[PDB]
Amino acid sequence: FVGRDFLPRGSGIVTRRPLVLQLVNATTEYAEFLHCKGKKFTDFEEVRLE
Amino acid sequence: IGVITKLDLMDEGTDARDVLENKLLPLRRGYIGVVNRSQKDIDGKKDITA
Repeated sequence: FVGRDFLPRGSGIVTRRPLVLQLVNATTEYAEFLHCKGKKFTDFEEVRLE
Repeated sequence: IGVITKLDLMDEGTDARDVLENKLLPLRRGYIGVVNRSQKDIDGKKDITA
């Protein structure tokens, strides 16, 4: 629905927990975390992996 | 007796090896895997031999 592949699934139970996605309209498209304060991600693959 | 049926209809990339070999779910006697008849086979009236 988003349009990019960044959320896991698989055999057995893999899709377990949704993401806390707080979308904020801003100029630069990037991402930041609660447990990664001070570091900014721009790729959703990096978001998925961490 | 726990039976996992229609084993020819599994997801691509998956296998029921650890499920049927009493490894994913610990059971005293384990599982027996059979393949039952789908709706096409129901319509085709598949006999015991085939």
